[PDB]
Amino acid sequence: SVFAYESSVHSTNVLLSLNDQRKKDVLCDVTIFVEGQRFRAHRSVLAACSSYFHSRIVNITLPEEVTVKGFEPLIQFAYTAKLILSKENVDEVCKCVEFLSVHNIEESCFQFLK
Amino acid sequence: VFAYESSVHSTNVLLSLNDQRKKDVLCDVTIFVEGQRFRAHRSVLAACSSYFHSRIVGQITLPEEVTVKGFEPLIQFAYTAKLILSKENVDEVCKCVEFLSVHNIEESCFQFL
Amino acid sequence: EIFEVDVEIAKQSVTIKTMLEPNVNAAILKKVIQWCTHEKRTDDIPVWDQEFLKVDQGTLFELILAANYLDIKGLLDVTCKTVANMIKGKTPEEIRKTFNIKNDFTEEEEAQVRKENQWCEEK
Amino acid sequence: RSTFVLSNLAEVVERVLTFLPAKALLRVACVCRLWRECVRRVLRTHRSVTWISAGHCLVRVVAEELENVRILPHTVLYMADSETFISMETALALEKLFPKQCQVLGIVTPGIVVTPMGSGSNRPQEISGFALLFPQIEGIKIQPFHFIKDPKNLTLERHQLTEVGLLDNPELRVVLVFGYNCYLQQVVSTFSDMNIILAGGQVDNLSSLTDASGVVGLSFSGHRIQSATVLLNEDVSDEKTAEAAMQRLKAANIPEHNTIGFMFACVGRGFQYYRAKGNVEADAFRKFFPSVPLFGFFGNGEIGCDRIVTGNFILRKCNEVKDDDLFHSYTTIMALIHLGS
Repeated sequence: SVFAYESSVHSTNVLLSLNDQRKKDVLCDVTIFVEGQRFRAHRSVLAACSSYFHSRIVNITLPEEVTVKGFEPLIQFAYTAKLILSKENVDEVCKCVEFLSVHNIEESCFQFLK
Repeated sequence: VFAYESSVHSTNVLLSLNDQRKKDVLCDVTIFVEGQRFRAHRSVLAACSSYFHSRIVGQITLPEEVTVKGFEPLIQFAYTAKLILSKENVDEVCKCVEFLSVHNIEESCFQFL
Repeated sequence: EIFEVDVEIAKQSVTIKTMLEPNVNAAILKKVIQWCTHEKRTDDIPVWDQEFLKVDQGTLFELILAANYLDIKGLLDVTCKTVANMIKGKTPEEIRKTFNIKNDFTEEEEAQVRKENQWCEEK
Repeated sequence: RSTFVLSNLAEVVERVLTFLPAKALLRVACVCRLWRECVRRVLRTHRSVTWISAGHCLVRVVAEELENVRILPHTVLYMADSETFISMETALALEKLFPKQCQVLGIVTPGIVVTPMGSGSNRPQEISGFALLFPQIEGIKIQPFHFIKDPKNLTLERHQLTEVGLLDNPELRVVLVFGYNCYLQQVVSTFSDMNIILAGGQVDNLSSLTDASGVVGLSFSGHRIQSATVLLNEDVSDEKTAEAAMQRLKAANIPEHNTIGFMFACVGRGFQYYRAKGNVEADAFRKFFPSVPLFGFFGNGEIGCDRIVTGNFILRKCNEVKDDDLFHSYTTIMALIHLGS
């Protein structure tokens, strides 16, 4: 007889903890330079979320096409599994997701406000 | 202000990190348990334990009190969110989870069996 | 105003303890002092309080107001138990004639409210 | 000043109407607009389950005790022992005794385990009947699903299960499944592979659902249910073993507030099983739980495994066969349903 303790809150707790580490800049590994502005993140989480960063990593300088306004919510979404959107930045976040190939997000959310 | 709530992003990211450590890519922490090597991340191990948070922050060999048979299920839980108990390692896993004070594990899983 | 010196008569009260750390000065505080000295089914009402509340309806309502102002949970609970006991077993029309409550409703609103809750009329 | 007190002080009216039972509450609902708001808001606080036991006896007993019930039921649950109920006239009488919108579930079983009404601390007994009046709790969404044995059809379409809230439901926590005149295995195994607590058994017949065979049960949907289950198998045969397994169950740390302990026993065990003793599982349950009223039956077969489902974790045994873990016989199943707070 072999049992298996399954936890439904471990993944969310780990994500919240990682967001705490990123906010406090403790055990942050990857620095991203977008429009001359520096962003701290974890290499593992970035490679896990987006396949673009997964290929790039395996000091990232994002291309001039993307914008800080379209990338800042994406880091919070990656580290918290929740995305905050507005009327001005909906298209920015949409094309940022398309360029970065971020997984687990739904394009229906973008198209609802489009 | 449509605030989308992904219901699989946490689990999917944790499983991606588990695959990452299984392929031994991007890991930066080596754990020596009874002479056995385990590859993991600083952030993931710190974020799922209290002892690991203390030792890793500010910089790993676990003391003799930790057995490999008791640490394989714990790292499997810390990277996959599910912990597997057998009738042989249940006591060792309980001792290791009492030592490390691993989060998100309820002790009810040990005596209730 | 004509308040008894001992603090044990106000320990049960909650409102006084706010500014410690008055409605009217009629016999209501005397009744409150007497009460202080001596499932949520109301059939287990104590005999002393039941026989002590034999005052008229107006005095009972004044005591209810005084207890609510004083935040005395026990006295408010006892008075509400008495009111519910004297309410039980009476149809809404009987209650309204007893309490002289004017009707501010309309006939189809009454029809739909007594239709929506029609399980109770069964025996 | 008489009308002023009940027409301007809403708190006084609320506290007065709190002592009014649900039937008189709905009587006085139409007194006035303020009284209507007061009765609705008092109904909003009616979240506790209430049971009307009967130490037929129960059908009239609830008829006497329906005037002292402080809640308005939505999903009534009731059970009755075999030879007292058996005879659909009594089932219809109990059907017409409940509100039209109130879905009613009724079971006939060889045995009945029930504690005296009023307080859950009372020592339960084994055998009559009882009742369980689940109100319209916020969040919890119990739905008494029923699946009858079709003569020609044998498969169960997915729309049938999704409509009754079994599948396509990420919130379902406890499924209580009973089988009468036993198709039970196929229905259970249809949703046995979920992260839910499955507890139940084999019963005689179904009384009320607003002969034949099938699966009758309830789906305790909602995100605040935290349950647990143990299997007092053949290794438990005396008081000490039963108390040890009860300690094992208590280790699950299921809250005792708004909680029912469903004992899903076997008809073939009990006084004839335990050597020179009776009421061993009920006594142990009351010892380790001085609350949590003990209900269930003495079923022909048992459905359940040692599982712990809460809002934070699931502790399920890993099995080679998905449905071999659940179905049992000559065992005991002490499910612990908790309906949030």
